Amino acid sequence: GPPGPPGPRGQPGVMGFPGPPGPPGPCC
Amino acid sequence: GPPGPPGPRGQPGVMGFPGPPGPPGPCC
Amino acid sequence: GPPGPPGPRGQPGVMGFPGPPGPPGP
Repeated sequence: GPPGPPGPRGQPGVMGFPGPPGPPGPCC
Repeated sequence: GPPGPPGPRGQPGVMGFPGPPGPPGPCC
Repeated sequence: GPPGPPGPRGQPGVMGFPGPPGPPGP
């Protein structure tokens, strides 16, 4: 017989890294 | 004969994008 | 019959969190 249907979709990827730090604070 | 079994599960997705830059730092 | 083709790649992961606060001010 013919080949079977495509398999199930893969797991979602992992969450991305946090962004880099913000800029220096102001002179309050 | 009948169709074969479905294929293996797909690969995991790519890792998410990094987050954006953080907020300004606090006052001294 | 033979086994089917592999499934589609998973969805992309979610974006990461905003970064930490910056250095303290002067």
